Amino acid sequence: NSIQIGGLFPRGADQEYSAFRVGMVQFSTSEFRLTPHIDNLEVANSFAVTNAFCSQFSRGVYAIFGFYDKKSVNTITSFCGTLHVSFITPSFPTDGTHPFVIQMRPDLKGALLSLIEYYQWDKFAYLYDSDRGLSTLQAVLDSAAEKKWQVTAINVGNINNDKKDETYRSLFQDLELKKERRVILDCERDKVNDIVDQVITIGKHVKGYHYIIANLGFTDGDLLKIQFGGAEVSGFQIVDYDDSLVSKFIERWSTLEEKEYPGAHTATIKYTSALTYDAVQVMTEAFRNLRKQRIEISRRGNAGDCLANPAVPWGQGVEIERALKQVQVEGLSGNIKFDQNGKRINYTINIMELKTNGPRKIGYWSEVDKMVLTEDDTSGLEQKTVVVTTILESPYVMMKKNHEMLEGNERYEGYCVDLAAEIAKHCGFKYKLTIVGDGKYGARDADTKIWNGMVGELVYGKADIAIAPLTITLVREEVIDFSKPFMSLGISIMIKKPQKSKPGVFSFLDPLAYEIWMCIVFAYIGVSVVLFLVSRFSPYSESTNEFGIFNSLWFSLGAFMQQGCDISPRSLSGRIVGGVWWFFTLIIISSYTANLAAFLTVERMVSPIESAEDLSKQTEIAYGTLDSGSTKEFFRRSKIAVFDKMWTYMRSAEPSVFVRTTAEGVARVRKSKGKYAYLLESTMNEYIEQRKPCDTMKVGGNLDSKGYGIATPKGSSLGTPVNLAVLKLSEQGVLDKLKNKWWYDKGECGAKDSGSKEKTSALSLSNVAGVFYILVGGLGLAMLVALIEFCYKSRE
Amino acid sequence: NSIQIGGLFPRGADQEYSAFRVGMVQFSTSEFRLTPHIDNLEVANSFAVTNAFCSQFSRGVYAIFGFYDKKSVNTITSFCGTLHVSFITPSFPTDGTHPFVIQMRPDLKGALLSLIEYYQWDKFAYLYDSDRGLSTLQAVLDSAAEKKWQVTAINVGNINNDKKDETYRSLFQDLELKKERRVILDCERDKVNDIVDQVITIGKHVKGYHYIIANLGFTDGDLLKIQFGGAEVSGFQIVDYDDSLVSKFIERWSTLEEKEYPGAHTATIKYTSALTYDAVQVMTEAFRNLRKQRIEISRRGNAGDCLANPAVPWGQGVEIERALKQVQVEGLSGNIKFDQNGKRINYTINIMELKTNGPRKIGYWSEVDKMVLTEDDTSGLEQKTVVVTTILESPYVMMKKNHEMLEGNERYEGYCVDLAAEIAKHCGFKYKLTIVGDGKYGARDADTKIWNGMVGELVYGKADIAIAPLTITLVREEVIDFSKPFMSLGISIMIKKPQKSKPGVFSFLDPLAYEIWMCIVFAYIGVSVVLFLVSRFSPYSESTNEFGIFNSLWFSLGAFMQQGCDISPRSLSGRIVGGVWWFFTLIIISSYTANLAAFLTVERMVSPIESAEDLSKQTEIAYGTLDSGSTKEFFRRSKIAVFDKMWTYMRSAEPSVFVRTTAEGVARVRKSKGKYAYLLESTMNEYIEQRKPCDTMKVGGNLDSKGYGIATPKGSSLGTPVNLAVLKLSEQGVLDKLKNKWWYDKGECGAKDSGSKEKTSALSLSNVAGVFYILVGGLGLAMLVALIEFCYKSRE
Ligand SMILES: CC1=NN=C(c2ccc(N)cc2)c2cc3c(cc2C1)OCO3
Ligand SMILES: CC1=NN=C(c2ccc(N)cc2)c2cc3c(cc2C1)OCO3
Ligand SMILES: CC1=NN=C(c2ccc(N)cc2)c2cc3c(cc2C1)OCO3
Ligand SMILES: CC1=NN=C(c2ccc(N)cc2)c2cc3c(cc2C1)OCO3
Repeated sequence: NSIQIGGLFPRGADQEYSAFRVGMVQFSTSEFRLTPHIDNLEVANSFAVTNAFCSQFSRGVYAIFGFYDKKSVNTITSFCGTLHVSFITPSFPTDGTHPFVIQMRPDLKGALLSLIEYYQWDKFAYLYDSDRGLSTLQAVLDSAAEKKWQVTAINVGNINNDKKDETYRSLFQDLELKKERRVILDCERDKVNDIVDQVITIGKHVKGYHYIIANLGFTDGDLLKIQFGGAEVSGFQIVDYDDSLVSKFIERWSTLEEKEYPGAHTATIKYTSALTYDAVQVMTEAFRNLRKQRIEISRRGNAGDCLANPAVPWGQGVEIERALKQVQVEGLSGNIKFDQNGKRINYTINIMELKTNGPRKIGYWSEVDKMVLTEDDTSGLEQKTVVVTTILESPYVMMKKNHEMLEGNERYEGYCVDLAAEIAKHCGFKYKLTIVGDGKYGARDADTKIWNGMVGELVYGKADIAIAPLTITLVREEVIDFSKPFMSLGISIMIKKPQKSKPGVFSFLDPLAYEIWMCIVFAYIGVSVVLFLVSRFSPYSESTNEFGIFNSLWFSLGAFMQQGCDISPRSLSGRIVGGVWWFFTLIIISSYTANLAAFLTVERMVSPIESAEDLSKQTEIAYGTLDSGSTKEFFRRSKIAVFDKMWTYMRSAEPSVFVRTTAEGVARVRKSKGKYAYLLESTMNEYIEQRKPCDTMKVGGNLDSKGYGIATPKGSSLGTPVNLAVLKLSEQGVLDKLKNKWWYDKGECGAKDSGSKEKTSALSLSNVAGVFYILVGGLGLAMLVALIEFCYKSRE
Repeated sequence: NSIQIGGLFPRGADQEYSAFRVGMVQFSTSEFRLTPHIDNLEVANSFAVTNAFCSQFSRGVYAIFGFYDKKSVNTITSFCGTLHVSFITPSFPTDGTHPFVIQMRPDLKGALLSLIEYYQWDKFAYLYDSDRGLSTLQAVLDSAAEKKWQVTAINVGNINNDKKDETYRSLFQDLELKKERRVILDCERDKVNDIVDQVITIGKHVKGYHYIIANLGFTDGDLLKIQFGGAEVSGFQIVDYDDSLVSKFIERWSTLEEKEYPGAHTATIKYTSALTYDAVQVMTEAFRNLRKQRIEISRRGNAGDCLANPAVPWGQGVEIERALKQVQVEGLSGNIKFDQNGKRINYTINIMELKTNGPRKIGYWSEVDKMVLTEDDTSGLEQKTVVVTTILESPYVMMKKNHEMLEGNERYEGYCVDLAAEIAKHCGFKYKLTIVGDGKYGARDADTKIWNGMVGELVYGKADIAIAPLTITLVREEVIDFSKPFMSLGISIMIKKPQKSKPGVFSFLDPLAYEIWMCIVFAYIGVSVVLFLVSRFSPYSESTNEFGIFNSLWFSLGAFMQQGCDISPRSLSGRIVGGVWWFFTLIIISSYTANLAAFLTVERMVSPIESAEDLSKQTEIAYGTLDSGSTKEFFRRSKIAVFDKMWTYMRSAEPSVFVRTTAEGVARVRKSKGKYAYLLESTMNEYIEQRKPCDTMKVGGNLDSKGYGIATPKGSSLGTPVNLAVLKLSEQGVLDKLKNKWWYDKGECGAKDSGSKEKTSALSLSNVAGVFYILVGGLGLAMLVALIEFCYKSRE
């Protein structure tokens, strides 16, 4: 016996009925075929829906296919659950777990929330039409409360379409007042078409806008209107046309007679009619399985008009409902399986984007995994992070303290790190920072043609790029491509900061200079001799004055040292000598004390090297450079006279003046107590000078001029994008901001600012220790002279 | 009598033919009738045009109305010139002078260039169609060469009906390679519609784009679809529907049956049909005038064919041509006149813009006056200006060096003035800098209620806004209102910078302080007395030493002066006295010379006063404020103890310490040479302190916290917008930039650090002049003592 089924189609659903008849033709079999009796109803009218439902129920219908609306979901559910009559529908799923309702439409709320999370949306509008229920609006509000979103929900279904359908222009100005560029269209195809028309009219389909079409019919709309505006349009598709079943259906679908099959003869199919076809498949499979299980469900050709008291449900409905539940098939809408409540499970919803060349899939969504990308256009060349070989040193690449759990790009900070970050941001590639295995910047080995590991790994591609403190030079640039310099500097000489001068034993002579002391002694002898000669050549008895040669010497000594003698000249010429010597000693003593006072104030005495010219002349202070660095190669090939002199020294030095690392050079400078100097680039020298301790400074006038560049292996396609990005950074001045941050904002060396002033201390015994030694020596000498006299008269 | 005329109507010119028939009905008359013979043909085919022309000539057509194209203009012009047959056309005007061609379409090149130069365009794209001639393109290129425009001319018409594709997108992305937001559409209605459709499709109709529809049919096309995009759309209109005659025509045209007259039953008509109607008017007026002149217009029998050898013309053609030329009427397209070449003159082109509410006229263009604005709906809205009141103050409102010829606001400067006048620009007029009439910030007269110049002018409405160094205070808030203060300030005290202290007569005593000198004298007497006591009470027999009281005094004086004595104590107690006095004198002399050295090296300034209390405590210093400025009100209002003391002084002070102007106060400070002090706002104190000469300084902290604001009469509508503008400027931080530019960046008197001392220079006689006076006085005293002794023994 033929299975009598019922059809409840909405008015104007021509395509749905055409797909229904197509499914009836396709799934008809030799043993039997379903015989539907259909009525066309205004599904929004519950009274008409009930009339049709009871007309079919009294007709002997075993299962009712059809549609419902927000105004008729409840009556359909209640009648089906009370009379135990199964309802297979492609309309929107019921909010609750309603029995005897087979729901062919998958749940969209989870897919919509996952897609919103994928784009990392927090602020967005949610334009909804209430014709399919507010379940998705409730879901987005609940998930906004949970996830801290800001959702502006606007109801567009209240527009009085009976008269006009134009209030959207005033609607979108509210979004303009809220600066909402991200909008969700929870509407069916007609309403989303109207929204898109008004969006285009007011010019909001342009770059910067993003629309999500919150329905399973992304391609069923007129997407071509908004395709070229530049705004992102994305949505969900249940009918993935790139499949065997859908393609086989559509090749016949496009060739059906349009008058016989209204809505057919098109390259695309509305998802509602696709679900209608899949529902026909499901229910015919269910009935064939029921017969295959030898289950009989026949009943008499009359019913209780839905209004018998009490209700009289047949018993075999549970069997039919279970058969419908356990049906699992493959169809146009993907895998089809229902849980015990009729909700579809194991389904897949495709996520698509509307690009300039058309709408195409970007991934899919499933009940077991959320928002899985399609993995199309697979990687293999540019998804791998590039290997950046750099070197470790304080101003550019540092080891961060909490290295026990930090990762490759988080373990390191500095100028190189953030410059690489900015260059990658402009070029659009991902990266990892690695240290150079050789631990040195590398240079060619002379006469042996041996290269360090950097050249081999660059050739092999293991060293993808070298964003590192590497200097521009001709020898390297013919072997590896170099970008435009981001910093200009040169080689500088770095010496230990001199300490305060330590007084010597004979430092009491310091204020007045050696030649002045020589001439003071000579003037003393001359004054004494002239005084004696004046006083004693016949002045007309002899010895009328005490001024013999020895007494003249004693008087001259007393006058210099400002100790009044026991005798004074009484002649004119002798008094002339005395007065001029007195003037001399007054000026000299005043000069000594005034000079000493000047020196005891005002610090900062002497400096070892001034312009690296004296460095090349003097031989006590040994000086060297980094080994295998650019500076050493600079000194080899420099034909400048002073630079050639410096190279001829540095090559022939008996001890090793070179060091492997910059830290080793700084440690050698600090350890070698001022008699070593290290030639290193200006920037690192400034950084070390500003760091603590401040025991080293920069001297010399920036010997040469060189620039830092990002190294690239020869012929690499990455050479020009990094070159243009570095030029962009140089012209925009962000490099200057990084320079300020990493050098000028960390001037921790307060001694350079010279903001503090010391207090003069008491003179130490060391400052005048020499006069004590001269005093004791003279006392001993006097005793010795006295004893001699007594003995004589007693007988990069 | 009837006159036969010809018709050259393109196939598809249905509205043109309908307007022709309507004009023939309307301008019909009983005295004579026009008999049209009409051929419909492809005007782009010269063969068809010429064969129709010859067919119409063969039947003695008096004058030929019709249209032509770029491919057929020359045929018409040549045949009309050779056969002396007049041609009346609404088509594009001929590129040069041509007889027997009456042209109804006004020239657009001048209007287009005027509209371009009104928007101050200098870089725009020019999209042109070839079907209407390249004369406009040539004029644009010539004017661009003359005026240095950048014109990107693109031949949109090159993609003809055979090359029919949606390739405009490639064109518009080509324009995006140059950032060309300004586009001119030199195309007819159809091509303009296609361009606008593609513009809307790819989102080029958004705000920031501006289009000039370069044709006389701005409003006859479909402008509605681009109306709401936000992009500016402007054009030209020859038919003004607000005119009486045009309205009378359209109120009958719109009601006429469209089935009988194609293109009728519309609220608007294409301008070409309007020119067809006016051409019928002109032709019938010309023939009426010919009849009124009784010209023998009867034709000489058979006209013959075109290809006559020689092509002898008929003589009536020149009379007919002149009659057509000298017709002057008013019709749908405004006033109608023709020059000797047939080009229309005295015409008016309406300039229109596409607003959100529809296209509207913004002006009109004529041969005599070019691009005159209509001022309708713009000349709306006491004073038509904003008379900003300022006060001449150096940091805020200076007088320009070129005051003898500068005019307007350029005579002064102001940033906040023009930011506040942005609101006036929104109102629709510029700002005018004006100096306050009484030159004072203004204050209420106490107990008399007499109103100051500001008191009246900012409440009578004579000044609708005031920008000045006018300070916020409570007394003014009850009568006027202020915006948020835009800078901070405080009342501060300004005094003359002290000069270097010149030495006094007795400045040689300065290093050691008065108490030390007193105690030195007392210690001298004590030491001398004790020495005499220990050396002269009975040693056992007295007179064994020379140390009497006078000799003891002499020895102690010599020991202090470090001048050798003649006697020495020669006893234990006496030598104890001597040694302790020697130690005293060593320390004292060293201290004197060391402190003198310290003073002569470092110069300190120490201002006479340091705080507000110093002014209150010091009575000699005369200090005052500006009269009528907010500072004087602050001193009355203040109940603070120190400020109440200051006011109780200044109120009952010596001859008036107040001044009228800031310049007067500064001149008083500089003139008083130290003993005057001026209390005024700090900002002017830093300004004047940084200016030359720097003989003034700011001393002490700010007496209070105050601020300037924008003044406004009570309840005026400008208050809220200027308050919002000030708050926005404060948030934008431009006020800080202005502060830096006007105060910090000037500098010119920057203070030096603790170093950079000037050279010491020699010690002047004044520094030691008093010691000379004491020496000479002592010498005179010694002479006096000696003479006395000789005389005695001689007998805002
Ligand atoms: C480290 C120094 N400190 N002491 C003395 C010095 C000399 C004398 C006395 N009484 C105390 C201290 C000195 C003086 C100078 C000078 C260098 C020195 C060396 O150059 C210019 O005069
Ligand atoms: C460049 C000179 N430097 N030395 C002396 C000078 C004077 C005396 C002695 N014993 C040594 C040196 C000098 C001193 C001055 C002066 C200018 C000079 C000239 O103005 C203020 O005192
Ligand atoms: C303008 C000054 N200039 N001369 C002397 C002064 C004293 C003695 C000699 N020989 C030269 C100059 C002075 C010294 C001072 C002092 C103020 C002055 C006044 O305060 C601390 O010691
Ligand atoms: C605050 C003091 N100020 N005065 C003396 C001092 C010493 C002697 C005389 N006659 C006057 C004043 C002083 C001198 C110093 C010193 C610390 C002081 C302490 O360290 C370097 O020499």
